[PDB]
Amino acid sequence: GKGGAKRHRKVLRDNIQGITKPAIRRLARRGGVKRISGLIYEETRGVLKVFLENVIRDAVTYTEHAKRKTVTAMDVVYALKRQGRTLYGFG
Amino acid sequence: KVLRDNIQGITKPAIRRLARRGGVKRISGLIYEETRGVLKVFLENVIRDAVTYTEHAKRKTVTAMDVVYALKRQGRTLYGFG
Amino acid sequence: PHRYRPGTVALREIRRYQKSTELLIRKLPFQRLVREIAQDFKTDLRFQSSAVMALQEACEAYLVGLFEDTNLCAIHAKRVTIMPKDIQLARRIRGER
Amino acid sequence: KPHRYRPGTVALREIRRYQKSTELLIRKLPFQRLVREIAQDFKTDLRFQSSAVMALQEACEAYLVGLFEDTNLCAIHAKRVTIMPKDIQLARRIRGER
Amino acid sequence: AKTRSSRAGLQFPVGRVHRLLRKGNYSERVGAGAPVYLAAVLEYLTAEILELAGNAARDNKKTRIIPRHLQLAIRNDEELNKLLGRVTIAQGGVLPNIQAVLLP
Amino acid sequence: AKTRSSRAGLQFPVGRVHRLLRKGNYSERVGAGAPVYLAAVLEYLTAEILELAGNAARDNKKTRIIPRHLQLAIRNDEELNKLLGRVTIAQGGVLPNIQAVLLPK
Amino acid sequence: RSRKESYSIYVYKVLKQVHPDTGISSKAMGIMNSFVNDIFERIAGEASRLAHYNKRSTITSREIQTAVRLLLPGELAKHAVSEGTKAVTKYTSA
Amino acid sequence: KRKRSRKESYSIYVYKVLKQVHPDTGISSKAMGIMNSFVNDIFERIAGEASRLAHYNKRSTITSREIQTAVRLLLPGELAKHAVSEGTKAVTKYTSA
Amino acid sequence: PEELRQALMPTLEALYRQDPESLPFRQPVDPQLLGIPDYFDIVKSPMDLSTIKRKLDTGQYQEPWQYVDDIWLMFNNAWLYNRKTSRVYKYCSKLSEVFEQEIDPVMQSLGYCCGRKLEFSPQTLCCYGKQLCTIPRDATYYSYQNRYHFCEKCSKRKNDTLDPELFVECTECGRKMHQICVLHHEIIWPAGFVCDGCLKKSARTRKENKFSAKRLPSTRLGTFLENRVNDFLRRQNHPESGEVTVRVVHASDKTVEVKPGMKARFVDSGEMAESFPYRTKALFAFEEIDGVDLCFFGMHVQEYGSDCPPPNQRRVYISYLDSVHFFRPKCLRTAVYHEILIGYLEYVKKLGYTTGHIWACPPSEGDDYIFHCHPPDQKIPKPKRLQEWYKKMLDKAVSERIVHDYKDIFKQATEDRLTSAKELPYFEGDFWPNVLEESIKELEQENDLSQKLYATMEKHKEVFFVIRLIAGCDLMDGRDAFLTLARDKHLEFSSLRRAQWSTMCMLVELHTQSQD
DNA sequence: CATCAATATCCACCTGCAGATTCTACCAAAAGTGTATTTGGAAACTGCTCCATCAAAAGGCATGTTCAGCTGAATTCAGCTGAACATGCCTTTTGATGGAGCAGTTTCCAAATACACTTTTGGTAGAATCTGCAGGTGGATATTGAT
DNA sequence: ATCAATATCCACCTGCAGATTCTACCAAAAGTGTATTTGGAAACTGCTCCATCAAAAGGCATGTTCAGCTGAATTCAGCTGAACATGCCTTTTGATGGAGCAGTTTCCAAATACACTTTTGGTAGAATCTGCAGGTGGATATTGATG
Repeated sequence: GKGGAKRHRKVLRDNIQGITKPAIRRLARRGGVKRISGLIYEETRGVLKVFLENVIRDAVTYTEHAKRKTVTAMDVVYALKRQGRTLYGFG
Repeated sequence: KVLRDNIQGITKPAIRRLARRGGVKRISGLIYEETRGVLKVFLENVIRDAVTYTEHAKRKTVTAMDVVYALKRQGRTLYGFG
Repeated sequence: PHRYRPGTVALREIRRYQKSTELLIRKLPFQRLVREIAQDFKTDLRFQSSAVMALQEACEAYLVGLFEDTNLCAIHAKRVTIMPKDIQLARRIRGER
Repeated sequence: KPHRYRPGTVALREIRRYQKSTELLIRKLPFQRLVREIAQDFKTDLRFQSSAVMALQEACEAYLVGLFEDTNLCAIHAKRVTIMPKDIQLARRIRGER
Repeated sequence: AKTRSSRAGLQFPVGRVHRLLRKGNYSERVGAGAPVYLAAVLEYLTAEILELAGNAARDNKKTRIIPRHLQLAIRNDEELNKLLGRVTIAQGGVLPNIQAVLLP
Repeated sequence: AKTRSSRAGLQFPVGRVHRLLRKGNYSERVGAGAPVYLAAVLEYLTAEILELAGNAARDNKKTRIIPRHLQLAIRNDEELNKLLGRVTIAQGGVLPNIQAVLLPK
Repeated sequence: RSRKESYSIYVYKVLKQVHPDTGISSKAMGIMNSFVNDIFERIAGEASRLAHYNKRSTITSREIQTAVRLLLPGELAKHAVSEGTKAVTKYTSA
Repeated sequence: KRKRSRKESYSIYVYKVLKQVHPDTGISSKAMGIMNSFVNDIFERIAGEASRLAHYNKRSTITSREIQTAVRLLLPGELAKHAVSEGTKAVTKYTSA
Repeated sequence: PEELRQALMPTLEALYRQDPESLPFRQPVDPQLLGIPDYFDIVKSPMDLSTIKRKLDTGQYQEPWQYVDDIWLMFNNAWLYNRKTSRVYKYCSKLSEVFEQEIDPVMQSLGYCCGRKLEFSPQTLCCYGKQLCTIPRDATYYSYQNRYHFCEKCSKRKNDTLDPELFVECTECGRKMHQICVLHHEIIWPAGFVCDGCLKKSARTRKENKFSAKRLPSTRLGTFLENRVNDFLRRQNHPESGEVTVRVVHASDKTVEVKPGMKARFVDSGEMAESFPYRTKALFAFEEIDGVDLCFFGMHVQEYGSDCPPPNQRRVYISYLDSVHFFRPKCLRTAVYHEILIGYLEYVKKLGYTTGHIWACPPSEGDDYIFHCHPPDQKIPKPKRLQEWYKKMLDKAVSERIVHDYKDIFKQATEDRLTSAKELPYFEGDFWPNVLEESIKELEQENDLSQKLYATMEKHKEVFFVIRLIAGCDLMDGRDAFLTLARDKHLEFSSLRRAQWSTMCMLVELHTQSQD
């Protein structure tokens, strides 16, 4: 194998913390937020996770019906449409 | 008869009682007018669809069926009327 | 003269109107308002009694939900009195406006 | 005395910069790892399309921007300029998902 | 001479829901087990809501189920409330719920 | 001889809309003028949204419509904003707005 | 007079199976009928949509099971799926 | 082999619509996809509303009147009125064509 | 041994100063340290650049080709032991490129041609049991005594090997010199091989090569082609252009037999002849580059005389054609091809031939018509551009009033009031007889033949070209023998030196076959 | 409150690049017209249920007034925790590359219609009996404000 | 700490609109045995594209400091809460001409269902074109800081 270059990158389990501080700050700024409390970040991470539990569950349930285990962008388009959050550009 | 100006018929103690159902203790003076206005807006939203349903059905009277269908298509599903 | 503290009667009314389910707004003024709005939209219309009851119940439900949102916003602002600003805040967040 | 802008000028400057721009703000790989682990939480050995990850990213940032706008309005309503957990909790409760 | 409703053993009519599916023109073909599954799901939901309403009436010392009992049953169940989040129950009212701050 | 769209003075294909209505299982029967009316409505909506997008692009000193221009066109019109209040535009962003309280002095 | 279908007797039978000694008000039965009707409508519509995306022109048990999983959350969804599976296997076993 | 994938889109039609409106303006691939998705979504919504209206009124045929009613129901006021007028003119001149 | 060291430190220090590319090769490969215990299982020669330095300092290399072989063996080991996606593979590729750039001037400074390790392309074998099939490349194959080969459907190993180039030892200085680079043949110079440096040291010159295309037997067609090409080159007056010699090396009389289906349908009725006699001719164009004859174009044609039964009377058909993009200059190569084909069309029309047929069938990928092992950088023309090139050929031909007009085969058949397949020309190896037999078979499972012929002609009307000229050696018997000889003798045309070596090899073979 | 000055940013501009635009030819997929068949909602008439209107005795919140205690708003000041910055560093993206799945293709057997018979049965007209909480009566019992 | 005035929960009796229990129908369902059709069960496969590894850099995690953001304590004009007098606007009972809703008949323009010739659009490869992202040289407020 060789290579002589590797890294543990022990962030796989806690990928919820993988959403960086500047990323959350930029998302808050795009919403017009001027000042951010210190406890906002983990709560927004949890909200993002909850949104994932809402959307990807429907996407996966759609995926298995087509005798497939590869999620398609059309499936998540339908998942967002059925929740009142229809997304354009991926039709 | 084209009757007009019954918005005062939305009784102020009636609004107070409705807010009592909403768990509110204290009500300011302008809350009654604001609730009357938002109720009027909701009435505009619902009666428009109800009258459109009545017109499409060749009818001259408004039935509860069209009202509940309009409310349910408006995201305000109502039961008790089929 | 016996007088209750300002608030005790409010709690009593809140409990009474949360325990009950009978419609609170008067029937005749609401029916007249519905008639006036229909006339403003399209003349010579008729309304069934069941349609009026459904409209009334839906209106009470929507206003009760709005009152919940307004009360929660007022408590959020360290206040017990509801003001119109809470109402437009709730309506803007709900997306109706 | 090094130059130092007070909080509020450069803050609004970057707010305007991010509001006039449309590029993605969430990095691709960490969000992809999060979405993959959440997917395998329901069914193991799943596969993802790039366009699917793009759609997830767009939906997530759009929803988060909407939520942050709601929190900003809530904070301004409470005579404040900083969003705090009570603001977002109230916004989520009155939105209807909670 | 055995009807399909008795064969399935379910209270909900399989043939009637099959006819309703046919009439709505959801698709040009409808499977044989589709009305059975719809009847089973609807009967399960009805049984759950009815037993919850009966229990709520029992706490209310009432042997007749009323729409107030329906509201008590639906709004006290988290997932059932989520299912009927945008649905209003006629003559149901609201649950008794007041914040601790409002209490003196 | 002449296509239905050309006969009705429309750009969108009438027969294609008729076929989509047929295979979409909306109703057992579909009329001849229903696809024409629907194509006309879609044509009006498309013309309005594209002209608004072009106005936004020429305001932004750009000659090609981008999703940002589409967001500017859709959201700046409160009527279309009400039409698409529950739809998010990909790569569209948000309108530049600053709260009065957050403004300096 | 036009026939007006209602699920009154089936709801009454379910009650007698669950609560033999409990009464029903007329308003409550209408609410039950409306709930059954709109739940059935939602399930059938979303199942038809799902068949439409996958280019399926037949409504089978899989689509409606997926619809139940999508609409009903958690325990009710799993219970409905289990009862539907046993019902369909009993139907195909007879 | 006959392995040529085929997919439906309104790209050429919206392109000709643009040249009918803005001859000197182009469309990007992302913008084209957004427009196609918007057209598909609005078509699905309006057609489903028309089908719902026809089913409610025990109507097995889809005509222009129910589509106009659906447009009035869901499309916004000025937009709905203009779309109704243009559709009426189009169908009227198609009838005489 | 100090001279070889003084020559070899520069290239190796140039390799060393490439950091961090050369870092992994500075130390011996340690399996336990690097966690690769399977290194010794695959690699049989564990040694490194430090060992090369030690051997160079101690004078272990008697001559630099040993060092070149060692460094190329290390490159091959690094390439085989690691996948091309790995860092070590790309570092080894970079070091190999640097070594190739650096060694050539240094290696030439000692009097050698170059310091490159050159290996031939894999040699596709041929089957023996079936006597018609071949051994596929990059696939499992069977061998026995290294002489008999069998395929899957006719020792189990996979055919992925590279054949290194041969070496010739100098008679005077004793150096090992490549056969290809200086183009040395034992038959041409039986006295021995002398390097250029030794010849220049003694003011001597290499013996004149009489195994050349210019000394081949002369033919009227070849002479006409060569003088026309020379006149065209003189008119162009290109400084890079040289002298072109065209010789016809094959000319024999053959007969083509009617296929069984056509024989049963028409020949048995007394309407068509049993066979059509014809004369086949093969000619090649040779050019002098750097004083070396090089083959760059070739042709295979069938000529039907007046004695041939109709409808093949006065018809010529191009069975195959090939070209190599090594003609100088590059721009005038296409023009020279124009002149060669126009010269051929003028010669056949002067003889008396009235009709010409061209099949525009580009070679498939991995397939060669005449010249085996086409260069990798030579793009295979597409059918559309080939048809455009043929149209330009026809336009240039009519511009000189040599060809009256040109039409497609469908248009020619329409003008020739064709009503049956009998009127079409019958050529050996042509696609038309095969498709006619296929149509006959299809009718067997099911004017029908005429309808199928018309449909096929309209489908492939742009492929076949019909030219109206008049209006109003067993080694070259076919293209199979030459290709087989080139494959067996590794006569590749993938490079200028390899093409020149193959040209001399085929010239020597023809000269030896001439004398019996 | 007027201006020395570093810096993010807009236009004046430009030159290089991936994508949108232009063109010719191919070919399978729509598509209008014609012919024959089927149908379902508009007109035409008519029975009837419940919408709107009228009328009067009556009451319980509707309307208005009066007294006042908390309460949001205003003010002031203090602990402090995020914002902006400089620094060290580090995780990401794209390019390149093996095979894991996704439809295209071909067979064809289990499964869903059409419709002709044959049969259970759900509102529902019709009337007599059981049933459970609306309403009223009375006195036990927490609740609360300030005696 | 105790006490008097109120609203709350509750036991109990009674008239009655509504929930529940009998009898017969019948047509809209509901059930069942062939002829037919067809979305789909199932296997081998060409073709996409999905998982994985190495370097560049566009960024990300950490320590510092501070005047503003937020939070705690105090007071007040008033207004909405609580109480009460007056009453009037809505309730319910009962009846009614009739506009309007819906049951039944007929059938002709509209839609269905192929067959077919007509045309029409999405894709693959060619090669010219072009709107747009950076960045270097100005250069333009602007805000923090100096005065």
